[PDB]
Amino acid sequence: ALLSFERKYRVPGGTLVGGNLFDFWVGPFYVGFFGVATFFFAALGIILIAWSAVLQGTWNPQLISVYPPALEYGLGGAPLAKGGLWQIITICATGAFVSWALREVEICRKLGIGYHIPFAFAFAILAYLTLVLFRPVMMGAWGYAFPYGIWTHLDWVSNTGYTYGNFHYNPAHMIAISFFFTNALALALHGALVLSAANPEKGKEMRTPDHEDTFFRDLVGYSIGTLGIHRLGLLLSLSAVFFSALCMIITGTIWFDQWVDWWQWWVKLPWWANIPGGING
Amino acid sequence: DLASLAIYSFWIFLAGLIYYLQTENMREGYPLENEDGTPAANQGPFPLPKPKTFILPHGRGTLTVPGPESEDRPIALARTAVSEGFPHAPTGDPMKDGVGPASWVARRDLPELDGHGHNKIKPMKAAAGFHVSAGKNPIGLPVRGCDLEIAGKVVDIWVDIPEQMARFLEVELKDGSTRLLPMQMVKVQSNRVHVNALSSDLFAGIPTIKSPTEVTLLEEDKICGYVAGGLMYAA
Amino acid sequence: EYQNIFSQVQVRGPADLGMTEDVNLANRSGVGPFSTLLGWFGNAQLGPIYLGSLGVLSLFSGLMWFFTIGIWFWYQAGWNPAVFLRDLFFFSLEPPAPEYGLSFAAPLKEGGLWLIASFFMFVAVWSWWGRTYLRAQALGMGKHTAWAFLSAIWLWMVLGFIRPILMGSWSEAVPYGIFSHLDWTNNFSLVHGNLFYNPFHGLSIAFLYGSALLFAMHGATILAVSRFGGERELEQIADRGTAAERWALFWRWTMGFNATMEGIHRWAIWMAVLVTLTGGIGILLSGTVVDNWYVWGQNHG
Ligand code: BCL
Ligand code: BCL
Ligand code: BCL
Ligand code: BCL
Ligand SMILES: CC[C@H]1c2cc3[nH]c4c(c3C)C(=O)[C@H](C(=O)OC)c4c3nc(cc4[nH]c(cc(n2)[C@@H]1C)c(C(C)=O)c4C)[C@@H](C)[C@@H]3CCC(=O)OC/C=C(\C)CCC[C@H](C)CCC[C@H](C)CCCC(C)C
Ligand SMILES: CC[C@H]1c2cc3[nH]c4c(c3C)C(=O)[C@H](C(=O)OC)c4c3nc(cc4[nH]c(cc(n2)[C@@H]1C)c(C(C)=O)c4C)[C@@H](C)[C@@H]3CCC(=O)OC/C=C(\C)CCC[C@H](C)CCC[C@H](C)CCCC(C)C
Ligand SMILES: COC(C)(C)C(=O)C/C=C(\C)CC/C=C(\C)CC/C=C(\C)CCCC/C(C)=C/CCC(C)CC/C=C(\C)CCC=C(C)C
Ligand SMILES: [Cl-]
Ligand SMILES: [Fe+3]
Repeated sequence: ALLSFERKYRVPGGTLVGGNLFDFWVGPFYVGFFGVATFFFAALGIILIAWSAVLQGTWNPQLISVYPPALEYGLGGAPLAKGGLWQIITICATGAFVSWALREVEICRKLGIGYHIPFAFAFAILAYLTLVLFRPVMMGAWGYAFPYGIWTHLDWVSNTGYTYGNFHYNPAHMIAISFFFTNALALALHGALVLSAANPEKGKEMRTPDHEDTFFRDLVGYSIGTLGIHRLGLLLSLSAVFFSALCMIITGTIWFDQWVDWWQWWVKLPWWANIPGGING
Repeated sequence: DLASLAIYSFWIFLAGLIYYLQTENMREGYPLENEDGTPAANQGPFPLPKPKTFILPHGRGTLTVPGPESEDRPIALARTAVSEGFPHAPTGDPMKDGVGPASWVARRDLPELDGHGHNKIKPMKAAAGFHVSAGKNPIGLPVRGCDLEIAGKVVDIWVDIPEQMARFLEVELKDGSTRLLPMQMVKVQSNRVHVNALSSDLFAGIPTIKSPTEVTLLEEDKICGYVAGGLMYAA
Repeated sequence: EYQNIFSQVQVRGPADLGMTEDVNLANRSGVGPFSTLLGWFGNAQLGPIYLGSLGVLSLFSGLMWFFTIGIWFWYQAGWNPAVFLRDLFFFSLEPPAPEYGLSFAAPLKEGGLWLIASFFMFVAVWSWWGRTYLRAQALGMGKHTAWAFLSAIWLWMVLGFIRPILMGSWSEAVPYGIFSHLDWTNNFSLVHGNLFYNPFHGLSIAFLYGSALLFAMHGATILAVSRFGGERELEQIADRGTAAERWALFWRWTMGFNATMEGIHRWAIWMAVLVTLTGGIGILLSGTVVDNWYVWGQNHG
């Protein structure tokens, strides 16, 4: 139940609510008030999803889908059968996630470390909240939000994209994607660099972070260093998601036509709009 | 069908990847223990991996992990319940006792060495050709603790030679001795350095170093541990 | 209170010319300048790059590829800098038509140039790969970077070479252009029954997302324990310290299981590598074996 070194850290304290009431573990899991909170929300959510499943008439996880209230309901409520359950499940989802973040803060306090992790998580929650809460509200109906179902949610992404032509042309989305790819590049390299110093050629001794700096300089002419790479990862990650939220908060709202056509602002700029030749004249 | 075999093969691959990966992540902290240190009944579904040995540079031996795990340390704590899963109260001053968020590990009592076998971290005094290059230079700034009282003066930056980075601020207390404060736990300001973790009266209690011109891994751990713990234990 | 996302105070010493080991020092350049700008976030030293023969090849190659597209783009602009800047994203070096199959008989204006550019890129990337290996070897480090880089190469090789060869035409390969290569991608999915139904595509997504999740986690958590020297991962591997312990326990207490300072990097190198690995398989199968992922999915097989 404990790691060989863990006991010294399982001291009282760090909670935000309830003092010592919920200050304990269950197995490896820390609990706290927000352990009890996420459990409650998560369990109500699953029970509602399970009950939504019986009303749809299925139990296959690749068919269960809790669809948001049809657009006619606007921003009001819907019968449970025909929208209500999604709305309540969404309330539970946000409850569960926000609680999970606040629980992470509690663990951080008890462990004497920085609050970086829940701060990072907050970005994912914000992304979710853009799709299910902020965007639909600016648009004026819950029906624009995505449904909760393995494939039905992919159907939604596809139909939502093609509403605006090839969604590749959304420029916030272009930046989003670049951060995603760059992040995964940076993850590969980081993983492999540290591993290549920890695991040198057979029989040779562990290399040193100097070797890591040396290796990369030799290769690309620069090395960000061991603090930098951890800052970089965190920044590329959160940036990807930041721009994901942005690229969707503006779609359906400030821009709602075909994205490819937005690029005509550049090409019609007065000083070159009318010069012959090229692709556009 | 060729794709239907491709995907089937891959799920099996991925299954063994996860197995490999999860067993790899058991080279530390295991075999699991009960709160009394004896080995837990239930160790999980994954076995301990075959040991691996790291050859440490500069004649410092090897490390073979998964190995006999011990704290090499008294842990000043006592149970607060009659069953698993509850917190463990400090039996003295947790800052002094190195428990909780004040914890330290009994790491090796030598300094981390750079790629040339020279001490990784040096006071800027001894760091040939090293100077502050951007930002406010803290050297000379009074250091203030969370009780808004002056705990001392900054007398040097302790720098990482290889990575060219500030790592501690050596601070001089009222009696003339010095402590190291990690860079990551101080806020440099135009006219002071602010240490929110410690009250001015807890600075004397920071763990000192054997030699004034190097710091060992054991010592970095006591210092960092001590200063982190203040967030919980000064308040 | 202070977060360690940017440094409060930079320090600079003598230029670090690096570790020697077996590296041939005659091919290291001098140090470059120092950038205070970079230095708030990472290191300030731009400096030495190693340029041996395999390096020079790659650099020459890479530039030729890029200039080959360049003069096409300029030519498409009618040699006019205003038109060139204006339509920059619309220009495209397109591969030869299906008419010419896998041959090299297509005229320069109508495919020939695509291949020259493509040739030059092939030599650029492979020579760069071997370089990835050789630099590791000169320092006596593991070959992880090379092996991980191969997984990127795989997707790229499958896009422009393996798949076109298997499908019998170069016309199948990706054109060089900003907007044009976006169109290609969307056109690929439409023509193959929607790639959302390709199980490999979806697995690629899980890993790409997963790489954002993991590096968010990892960067955040290592910064969280940087007050105990956590970024010094190699030494924490050789001599576990309270940084490694608190870090492991953050995650143990949060999600109930956890990593080691070495093991997390194995999770890292794989999460990433498996993005382009699963991806490249997904593309390779598309049109060679499965014409339509909706349909395939209706039977799985
Ligand atoms: C994966 C399936 C599709 C595909 C789908 C998409 C989608 C969708 C998008 C991109 C986007 C990008 N793609 Mg593409 N992309 C594919 C294959 C490639 C290949 C390749 C050699 O195989 C390359 C070089 C690129 C290049 C690029 C960049 C232009 C851009 C951001 C990439 C990034 O963050 O890189 C990693 C980060 C690095 C730092 C490495 C180096 C980055 C530089 C900038 C690479 C560009 C080189 C280019 C020649 C310079 C531009 C010319 C100037 C205007 C003169 N793609 C395949 C065919 N790609 C995004 C974009 O913004 O498009 C406009 C985008 O939204
Ligand atoms: C035909 C479809 C269109 C298209 C339409 C769209 C649409 C529509 C959207 C995107 C979005 C995205 N697309 Mg696009 N996109 C297309 C082509 C591409 C291509 C490509 C290679 O061609 C790429 C690389 C991308 C890339 C992306 C990302 C930038 C972004 C998704 C990440 C995100 O939002 O994460 C954010 C992460 C989350 C929302 C999840 C957060 C997790 C939460 C907080 C916690 C949940 C916990 C969980 C329930 C616990 C359970 C586990 C327990 C253990 C049981 N698109 C095509 C052209 N794209 C999306 C976006 O930007 O959204 C904001 C979006 O809505
Ligand atoms: C981000 C932009 C779009 C979107 C676009 C896509 C696209 C495109 C794809 C997916 C895919 C997936 N998406 Mg989605 N997805 C969105 C929002 C979400 C949310 C959410 C709470 O907001 C969740 C939980 C998921 C979940 C999932 C997984 C079922 C699947 C793999 C993801 C993954 O590995 O992530 C990274 C995370 C990890 C590796 C950590 C583990 C995550 C686990 C596996 C999540 C399990 C969810 C569970 C089945 C359902 C909830 C459990 C409840 C208790 C009932 N998506 C939004 C609307 N998603 C892929 C798929 O293959 O679908 C079939 C795919 O191709
Ligand atoms: C309308 C479009 C279709 C679609 C069409 C495609 C197609 C087509 C492809 C993908 C691919 C991918 N798509 Mg899809 N995709 C769609 C919807 C999505 C959505 C979404 C939310 O809707 C998401 C998240 C994704 C996500 C993804 C990724 C998981 C995957 C690319 C991985 C990668 O890193 O590539 C980028 C990595 C590379 C291109 C490798 C490059 C390596 C080389 C060696 C680098 C050379 C550099 C060069 C020399 C220049 C250097 C310049 C300077 C010197 C720096 N797609 C829709 C449904 N998608 C790819 C895949 O694998 O699919 C299975 C692919 O081929
Ligand atoms: C912000 C950058 C990236 C990021 C970061 C991030 N994620 C994080 C964290 C961080 C820093 C954590 O600390 C936390 C964690 O513990 O990770 C191990 C987390 C986490 N990210 C997670 C998932 C996740 N993150 C994603 C994305 C990202 N996370 C980004 C790419 C995705 C994507 C891309 O789709 C997913 C699926 C979880 C593994 C974990 C948070 C666990 C949590 O909140 O638990 C509490 C809730 C439950 C256990 C059950 C919820 C029950 C609901 C009430 C009902 C279900 C509702 C749901 C909307 C339906 C889903 C239908 C789908 C089929 C679409
Ligand atoms: C696990 C998969 C992920 C991954 C991994 C990965 N990539 C890698 C590696 C690894 C492990 C490397 O080791 C290798 C590397 O060197 O990284 C630093 C690489 C690499 N990944 C790269 C790019 C890249 N990777 C991508 C993707 C990914 N890489 C995945 C997400 C992408 C995407 C997402 O599209 C791109 C664009 C390269 C930077 C590098 C390989 C370099 C290479 O092959 O270079 C050949 C040489 C050239 C191309 C020279 C070209 C010159 C420039 C085109 C012009 C420069 C501008 C100039 C100033 C203008 C001059 C004109 C004036 C005269 C007017
Ligand atoms: C500024 O002006 C000047 C003239 C100075 C310039 O320099 C301008 C130059 C430019 C504007 C350049 C801009 C170039 C681009 C916009 C480039 C864009 C490139 C992409 C988006 C590429 C994406 C994908 C490419 C892929 C996947 C290619 C893969 C290729 C291969 C795997 C290799 C295939 C090899 C072949 C077909 C040849 C084989 C033949 C043999 C004989 C071996
Ligand atoms: Cl981590
Ligand atoms: Fe790391």
